[PDB]
This record gives sequence, structure tokens and C-alpha cells, in this order.
Amino acid sequence: SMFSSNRQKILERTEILNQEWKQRRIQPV
Amino acid sequence: CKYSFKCVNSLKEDHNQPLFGVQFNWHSKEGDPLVFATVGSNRVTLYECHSQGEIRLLQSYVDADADENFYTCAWTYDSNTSHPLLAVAGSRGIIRIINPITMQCIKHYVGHGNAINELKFHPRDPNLLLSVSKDHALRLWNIQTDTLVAIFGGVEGHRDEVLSADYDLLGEKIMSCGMDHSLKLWRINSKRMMNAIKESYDYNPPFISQKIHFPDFSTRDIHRNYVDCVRWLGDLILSKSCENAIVCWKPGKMEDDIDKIKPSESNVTILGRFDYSQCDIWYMRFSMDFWQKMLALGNQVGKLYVWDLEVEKAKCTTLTHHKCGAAIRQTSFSRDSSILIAVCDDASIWRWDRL
Ligand SMILES: N#Cc1c2c(c3nncn3c1NCc1ccco1)CN(Cc1ccccc1)CC2
Repeated sequence: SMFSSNRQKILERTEILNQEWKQRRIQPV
Repeated sequence: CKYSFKCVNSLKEDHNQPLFGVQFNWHSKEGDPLVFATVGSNRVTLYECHSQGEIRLLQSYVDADADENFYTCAWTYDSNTSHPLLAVAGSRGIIRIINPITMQCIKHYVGHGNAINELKFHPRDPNLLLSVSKDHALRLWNIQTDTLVAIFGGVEGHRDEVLSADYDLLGEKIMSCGMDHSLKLWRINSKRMMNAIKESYDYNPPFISQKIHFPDFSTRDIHRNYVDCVRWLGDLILSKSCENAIVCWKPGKMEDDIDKIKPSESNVTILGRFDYSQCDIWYMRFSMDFWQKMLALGNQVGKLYVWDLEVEKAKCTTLTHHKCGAAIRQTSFSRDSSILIAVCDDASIWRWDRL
């Protein structure tokens, strides 16, 4: 489907961003 | 709707001036407290979320210019120190980089020849700041080298005030929108733009900014009036005007690939609308959670709408408190989606915790 193929792209790309966030250690405010 | 929230707290800021923007810091690591910033009038205020709905005031930045009106803020981090950073801008058209630890302005950029409506940081490169202005242009800045990388405007740029923009998830392209009713696509993964970003890094003390006069796609066929908020939803676009609906659409025909779309592409595919009511005044923004499973929008009478995006008919939760009656300008979810904060025109802040 249009929305189902679009959801898979969101899942794959947000996973990439989440892995990059996980690899970081940003100091608290 | 499967999503449920409880209103656990609210407060009104001392100054009583309207609040226009709110952003949780999605850069904070696990173990660190959840922090959000609010913007309104000449003030930027930081808050920390604690257990039992506690909203703890940290400190505020007050601009020496009593006539400054901040409309937007965006979080980043210093790639060298790992320390968080906060960019703010508004009516004066000046971009301020605030150190949130001390809430002081460390540096500023005379951004545009008019007010700034929105700031967004690139999702992969923390130094790339995008500003959108009433001067009809968008500007891309490199805050590590203090350079203006590119200006998106001119011959086929916006013909009126730019109100909003958004990078897609991997930061390869920007969709902008404004008072000219148009939505324009600007690719930043083009060989020209990737080279201009590389060059801004090579710069050391003037830098020659790229002047991008032509977008990669343009449409005036989604909305028949000003477009004041745009966000990517994967390869699809979510945008709104004053017609009490957020329209989900894509450039080209139903089957067309976003990366195969030619700049002369004449068609648009409208996939559906998220309908609501009492949100027909200008400058009302919608937001999504990090995983883009939830869509949120406040209206002019203090109702907060939340839709479940995991559909094909989308279920909607309406969040209301009898004491919340002012226009909700912007909402922000904490990174883990456990908290939703809404800010109002009457200087009130509302905390909704997910059940
Ligand atoms: N939010 C905001 C925002 C707002 C005003 C604005 N004017 N030019 C740009 N503007 C904004 N840009 C940010 C933006 C771009 C797209 C969406 O939001 C004027 N305000 C009028 C007002 C003042 C005091 C009390 C109630 C109402 C409302 C808020």
C-alpha cells in the first residue's frame, strides 16, 4: 500500500536517527 | 484513539505575555531530566519535567530589546563540547545562539531583512541551521564557521512571506511554505548544495553564499490561502492553511517517487485530510512525536487534538481542561512520547502525561 510503504520508510529512517542519538552523550542543561 | 493522556499540571508565566513556541530538547540522553524551552515576547524560558507532574522553572533569557518578539526556537548541540545549544529568533530578524546552561546569548547572526517565522536544525548535522523569513527567503547557516551557506529565494523563490519549513528525516531536502499559497521543494543533497556545505566547513577568516533561485518542485494546488505549517511524513507531506484541516499530500502522481520528480512536475496527489474545528486564525502549528506515530494540534479555544498516524479514518483523541480556553500556538512531545506540553496566548503552559 501507499501508507504501508511510507510507514516502512519512516521506521527505517527514524531507526537510523535513533541509533545516531544512542551513540551520542549530550551533557544535561 | 489508543492514545490517552491525563492533564497533570499547568502554570502561567510571571510576565503574562503570550507564548508562541515550545520545544522539548530531543538531544538529551537517557538518565538526564526531560527539558523544554518556551518562547514568547522578548523571553526564552527553560523548564524541567519531574515526577507527579512537576514543571520546574530553571531560568530565563530576557532580550535587552523589549520590542523583540520570539516566534521560534530549536535545539542542537556543540559537536566539539557535546554541550546543548538553543537557537531563537523572531520579529527583529536576529538569530541568537543561547547556551541553555547559563541562558546567555553566546553569539548572534543578523539573519534577515525582516522577521524570522521558523528555525530548524538539520537532523544529521548539528551545525546546519535553517531560517525562514518574511523577506520571502530561507537561509541555511553553518554555526560552526559562522557562515551563510545558501539563500533559497529569488526568480522562482517564494513571492510572499515564508511561514514554515522542514527537513525530511535524513536531511536530504527541505519543503517550505508561505503567504503565496505555495509549497516548494529544495534539495540539499544536490551536488551543488553538498559541495557548498563542504566549502562552508573549509572556510576560515568573506564566505560567498550560494543563491538558489530555483526550487526542485513547486505547487499552489494544495491550499487556496496562506500555508502556515509544513512537516514531512516520510516521503509524504503534511501542511495546513485556515480551512480546519491538515492535508496529507505528495508531489507528482500516486505512484511517482519523490527522488524522480522533475522540477517542472505539474501534478500533486492529495491522500487525505485530518479534520478539526476552531483553528482558522493564522500562526497555529502542528507537531509530531519522534517516531511519527502521533500528530498533535491545538486550536483557538484550548482543545488539543491527537491523531494516531499508524493507519491507512485516523482515530482522534481530544484533550480538554475546563481552565484551558486560550489559543494553543504550539505543542511538543518529550522524545519518549510520555509527555505532551501545550503553550497558549494567555501565557499558560499545560502538561499532559501519556497513560
Ligand atoms: N507563533 C507565531 C507567530 C504569531 C504572530 C506572528 N506575526 N508574524 C509572525 N508571527 C508568528 N510566527 C511564527 C509562525 C509562523 C507560522 C506559524 O507560526 C502574531 N501573533 C499575534 C498575537 C500577539 C499577541 C497575542 C495574541 C496574538 C500570533 C503569533
